[PDB]
Amino acid sequence: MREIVHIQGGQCGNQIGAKFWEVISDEHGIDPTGTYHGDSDLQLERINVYYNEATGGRYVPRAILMDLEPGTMDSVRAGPFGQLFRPDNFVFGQTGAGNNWAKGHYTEGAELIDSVLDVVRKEAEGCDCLQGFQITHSLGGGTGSGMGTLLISKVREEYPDRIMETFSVVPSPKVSDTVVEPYNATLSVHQLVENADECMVIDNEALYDICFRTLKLTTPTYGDLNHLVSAAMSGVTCCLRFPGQLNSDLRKLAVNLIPFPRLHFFMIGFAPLTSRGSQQYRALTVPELTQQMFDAKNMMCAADPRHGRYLTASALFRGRMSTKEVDEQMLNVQNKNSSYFVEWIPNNIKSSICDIPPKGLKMAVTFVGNSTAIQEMFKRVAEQFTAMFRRKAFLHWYTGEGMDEMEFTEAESNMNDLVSEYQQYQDATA
Amino acid sequence: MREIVHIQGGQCGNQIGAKFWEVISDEHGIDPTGTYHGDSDLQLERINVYYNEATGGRYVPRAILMDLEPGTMDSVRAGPFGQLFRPDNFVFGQTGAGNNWAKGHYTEGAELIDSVLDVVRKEAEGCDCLQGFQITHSLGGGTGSGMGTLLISKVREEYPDRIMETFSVVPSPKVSDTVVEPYNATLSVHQLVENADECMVIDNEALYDICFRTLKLTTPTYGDLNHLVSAAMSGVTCCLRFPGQLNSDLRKLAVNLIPFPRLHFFMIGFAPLTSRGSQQYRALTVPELTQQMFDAKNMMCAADPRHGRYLTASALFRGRMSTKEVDEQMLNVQNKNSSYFVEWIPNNIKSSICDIPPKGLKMAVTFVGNSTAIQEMFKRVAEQFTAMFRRKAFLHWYTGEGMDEMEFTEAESNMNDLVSEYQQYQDATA
Amino acid sequence: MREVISIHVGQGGIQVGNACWELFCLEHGIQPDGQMPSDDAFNTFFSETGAGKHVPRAVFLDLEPTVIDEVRTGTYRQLFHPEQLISGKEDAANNFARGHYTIGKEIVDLCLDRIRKLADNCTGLQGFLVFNSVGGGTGSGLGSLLLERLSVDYGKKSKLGFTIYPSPQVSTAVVEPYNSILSTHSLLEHTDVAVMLDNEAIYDICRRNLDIERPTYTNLNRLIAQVISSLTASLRFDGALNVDITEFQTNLVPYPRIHFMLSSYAPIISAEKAYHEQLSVAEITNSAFEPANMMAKCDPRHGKYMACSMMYRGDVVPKDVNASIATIKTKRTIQFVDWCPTGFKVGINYQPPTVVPGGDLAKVMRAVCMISNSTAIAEVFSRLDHKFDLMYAKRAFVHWYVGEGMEEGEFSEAREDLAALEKDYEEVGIET
Amino acid sequence: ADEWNAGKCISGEATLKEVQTDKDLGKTNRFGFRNITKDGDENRVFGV
Amino acid sequence: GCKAMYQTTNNDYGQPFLQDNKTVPTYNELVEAQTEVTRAEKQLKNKTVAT
Ligand SMILES: Nc1nc2c(ncn2[C@@H]2O[C@H](COP(=O)(O)OP(=O)(O)OP(=O)(O)O)[C@@H](O)[C@H]2O)c(=O)[nH]1
Ligand SMILES: Nc1nc2c(ncn2[C@@H]2O[C@H](COP(=O)(O)OP(=O)(O)O)[C@@H](O)[C@H]2O)c(=O)[nH]1
Ligand SMILES: Nc1nc2c(ncn2[C@@H]2O[C@H](COP(=O)(O)OP(=O)(O)O)[C@@H](O)[C@H]2O)c(=O)[nH]1
Ligand SMILES: [Mg+2]
Repeated sequence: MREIVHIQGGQCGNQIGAKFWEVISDEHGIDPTGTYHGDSDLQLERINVYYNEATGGRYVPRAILMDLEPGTMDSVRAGPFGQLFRPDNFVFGQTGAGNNWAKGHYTEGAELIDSVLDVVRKEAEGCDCLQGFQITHSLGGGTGSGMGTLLISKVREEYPDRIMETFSVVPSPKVSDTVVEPYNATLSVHQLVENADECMVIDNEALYDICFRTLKLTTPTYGDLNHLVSAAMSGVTCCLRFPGQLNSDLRKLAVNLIPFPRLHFFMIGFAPLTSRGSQQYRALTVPELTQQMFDAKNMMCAADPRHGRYLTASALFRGRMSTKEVDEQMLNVQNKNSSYFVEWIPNNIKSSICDIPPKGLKMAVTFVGNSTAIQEMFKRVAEQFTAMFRRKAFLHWYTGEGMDEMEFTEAESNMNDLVSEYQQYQDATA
Repeated sequence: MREIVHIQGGQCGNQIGAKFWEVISDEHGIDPTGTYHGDSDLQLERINVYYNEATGGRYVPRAILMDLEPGTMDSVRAGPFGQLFRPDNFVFGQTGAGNNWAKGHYTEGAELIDSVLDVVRKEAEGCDCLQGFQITHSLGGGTGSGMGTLLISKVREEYPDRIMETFSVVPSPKVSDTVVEPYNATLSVHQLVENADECMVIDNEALYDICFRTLKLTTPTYGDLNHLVSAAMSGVTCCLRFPGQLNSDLRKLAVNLIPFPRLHFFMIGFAPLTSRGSQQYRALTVPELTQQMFDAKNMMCAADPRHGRYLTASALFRGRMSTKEVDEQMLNVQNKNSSYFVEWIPNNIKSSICDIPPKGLKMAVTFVGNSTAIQEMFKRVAEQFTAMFRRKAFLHWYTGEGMDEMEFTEAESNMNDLVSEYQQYQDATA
Repeated sequence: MREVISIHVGQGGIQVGNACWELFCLEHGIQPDGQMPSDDAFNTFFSETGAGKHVPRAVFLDLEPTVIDEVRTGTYRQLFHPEQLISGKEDAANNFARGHYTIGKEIVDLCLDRIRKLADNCTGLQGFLVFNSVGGGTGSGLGSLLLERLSVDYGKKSKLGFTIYPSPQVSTAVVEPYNSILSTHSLLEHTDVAVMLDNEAIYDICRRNLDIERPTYTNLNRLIAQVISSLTASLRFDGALNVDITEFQTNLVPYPRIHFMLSSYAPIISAEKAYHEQLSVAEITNSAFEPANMMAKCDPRHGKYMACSMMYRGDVVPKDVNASIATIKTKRTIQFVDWCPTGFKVGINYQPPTVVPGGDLAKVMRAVCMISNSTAIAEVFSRLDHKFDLMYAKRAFVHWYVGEGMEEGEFSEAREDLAALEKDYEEVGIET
Repeated sequence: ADEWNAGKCISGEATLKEVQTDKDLGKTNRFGFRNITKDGDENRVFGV
Repeated sequence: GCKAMYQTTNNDYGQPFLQDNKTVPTYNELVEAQTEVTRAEKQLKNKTVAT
């Protein structure tokens, strides 16, 4: 009933999707063998949203794994919860991308996209009434941003009314990992804005800061960073799988958060997060949930939310709490801090309540906010691109595969167009 | 009552027939020594279709083995299930045809066929009420290609109102094992189209592709290919040998599949087929069975359905299932692929339901399709034929045994006429 | 004293006949072996053997032995007469010419001899009930032949045909529009009453009321059997307003050429959602006129009504029917033809319907079955006419028919008869 | 210088739960529209 | 994994009656016994999970 199909691509996307199915299965009580072993009945009413039933009584997720190199998928199949995935859903190349956007979108991706698009269609027609797609990928690589944006563009043609979700791990200057990040990142934004309906940017810089300072663990790893993304992603669609006071699926979030069609880039956050040695001293109440919710350091992005004005924010409350107290906190924040909220839209905060909290927790909140402060991330990416593009450095590989510098100029202008248009609503007055 | 006799010629035909008899004996519960040890009443309910009862209570197949070389004959005699056949039915020459259609159709075939026609007449007059003939042969080998078609001509001359079936393996371009192959292929087709009521075409390359992609077998062999062909063959007479909701026989299939007298060349396929690794991840349902059925990669032929339009198609379903589901699936696929279906005949799909699934499976499907895309094989064969015939290469072997170039010209003209008239209805519109 | 003979031909007719005889045995308590453990209502369908068992008054006819051998090996072997199960060797195989010119000629002699051996035993014969699916070889081939022979051998005996016409958009065969029209020519002037029983309507009924998303043919056949029992229920059961078979064509047929009608049934509910509604007479009669509840895929709102013969079985009170019928006339969406002021022929019976053990239906105090004649039935003849013209324009599938002994020009008369029938419906429907 | 799958994988294993027919033919497994009556009244006529 | 965590709202609609009709406490004792009720409310969490 209103199912959603999940597609993960690239090295980073597979790692994000590897831990996502670990969290969901534990929430629904599914072992590595796919046999239900839960305790409460509520875990089975809407289990078909994410899982398909197979003959013999085991549940197989509707997940599609795609890459140009078999290195990462051979690692994910041998790990725990790696037997759930249908063996026919693995699609791979044999050449790799090498952080070359043209290779993953024009030369190599163009000849493999036909095979993966077929299995995408097969899962979609299997569902009774499709709700939409959710994609996990990274914008700093070839195979990630190459076929990732290609696949969304193709999917939009055959499903023009279904929704689309993307969780983009975009690069940050402080945590540098590739010398050609600005090139392929600004190219993907050009094509991503035209097709996707919901995009939620994530920076490794923010995840490293929240682990070291908030969670206060000495030696973090990619497993811990992937864990924080999994909890936030599952909290977005939690109300679609469990009963609650106010139901709000992904379509309802898009309507209330998107004032204009080109402004669909959000930044997310999850609460509560506490250290291992200080969880006894805190109190789990709505007032303390919301104060950490609005913390600038709790966001999953390098952008500082106090440098701009919020356009519209969404809060998904999990657990049992009084509805009056939830709204009273929301109204109180908007009044005491009138300088940080856009004024020509009255009551620009959305509240949703669901009855089922995450396993091992009493209360939780997932925060999604469309804020004008996100322009800073596009500003810094633009500076690095134009500085390096002026000397035409590292360019002949992008132009050596049938692509021309004309597309480069168009992409930077369009991303410049987005930044200027995105800012001018911050200065707008009634 | 309404029984059929089986006759096989050539090495490939003999292998196909041996594996078919093994499959039929396993399905009917007949041991290799000819004694009945079945477990269900329906196993013995209609055993008279394929077997004869002799003194002592043992069953012998009504199969007639013909050849010009005793090597494969002795091999199949010493192989497993080689004791079922009556020793008298073995008729063979002592010289061989040497892959020469002229040698197999004029020199030794004319002098040898008297005895095999005598035994065929004996079986046909011995059976209570003949239903038809089915013949397994290949169009590449000289002895099969010639003697089989001469025997088809004689049998049609002597029994006008019965049905004739031929399961023929036509030449493939990529997998070639003979150099004079197009010549005797065209010569066989010219005689076959005139007399054979039905013709079913198989490709070794198509079988290799199926077993390597769908089945994911590392080392396929002729045993596996013959097993696939035998299952697809037994699927046709399943409904004649077992009860069902909508029973259908060979004459029913012929009437519902053949619009025009010379358009009687079909392609077949079998479902379900899954690898051992993905065996437990699949769910057996009518929608997925029809999806695999209409998948072009499941066809036993290299011809691509997307290169033509279907005239008529048939789907024999085995197992207990609802009729409304099958009818709705057929209507849905016909409406979804309306551009791929000829438009001047409404509802060009025939469905039959049988209540006995194959041993080991809860459900199974056999597909017989008459589509305009089959002209490609004749096009390629005629191209090779004319390329070799423009230089008169290898022609002295055929001209030194009674034939002349006018017969070759007539055969080429007839093949071209078949191709043109078969393509006419593809673009014919109402 | 009153008897009817049942003729079953073709797989479609046989596979619904055995379901009907299952229902008839339950109504009279006759065990499947034929004996009765512990007044003569059964006499209309059964005949006493003299000591013990009761045998059905029906003859099974087919050219293929698959279905007949299923009955002979089934648990109903001991019920039917061993030599009343006539079977052939070669199938007709969707070919009308085979069943009417080649193979059906050698079997019709055997069936008429048995029917003669069955009519002399009966003394107050009422008529014939013949079951056949039109869109088939032996169903249309033999069915046409039996109708022709019976009409001259017996004459004035009323013949009722329960035919199953092909569905509008879904079908099993591909050439059935050909042999549907060919049999249409035969049955027009040789059967008194014909009933439309396509499969699409019955599929929708199971999906909405009984909520059966994947029904098999047996569910369809059980529902058909209930209608037949209701129609005959006034013959073998005492009632307040009894109706005889001869009192159908006098009250349902305006003109001799107009005798095609479609049926409806109500209530059709499961045994768990029956607790939540009272099944009053006022609402069961309203569900009968629901266009989605018609047994034929036709929308009655597209045409007028000529007459309606609707029967209640159970504990209905005569005053209740008049109150319900008066509301129908006051309704505007249901309009009758101008030259027929009263159009309701209503009968009341004291025999509530029975239910087979393990069946889908639930047992209730009231049920209504309808046979209605309306002008809206003109659509179905047009849609098959459209399909036939598409294929015949290029003579597809014709070489199979001309080669079996039938003239090529016979298709002209068959097509021209349907056009004549359409001209009658459009002519009668206009006002005066 | 080939496991048990040598064309036998067309019909292999298929434990007893797989082979049994579908999940429901000609019956509704929905709670509200099912056919079974409760224990209290194994047979009662469904009207007024 | 706690079983009490899965209890949800909209189950708060009518559900029996904890206190039966035949053992209604008098008004006098309800006033008198508020000392333990307040005492139980304050330290219930302190002796169960705080230890
Ligand atoms: N309602 C219903 N219709 C059936 C059933 N079985 C077959 N039919 C109808 O019969 C039509 C095809 O004819 P068949 O009954 O299969 O075969 P036949 O009537 O015996 O005629 P032949 O082809 O000569 O065997 C189909 O289009 C169905 O609509 C059934 O069990 N119930
Ligand atoms: N959160 C997270 N990020 C990762 C992981 N692996 C790689 N990344 C990020 O992905 C970026 C490099 O992406 P890349 O591997 O080139 O993407 P690809 O081209 O699709 O393979 C780096 O900046 C990393 O921060 C992971 O396991 N978890
Ligand atoms: N499927 C299948 N094809 C075979 C087999 N043996 C031979 N063939 C095919 O038959 C063709 C040669 O035919 P040939 O044996 O000369 O026919 P013959 O002269 O009548 O015996 C080759 O192209 C093979 O592909 C077999 O066991 N199975
Ligand atoms: Mg039949």
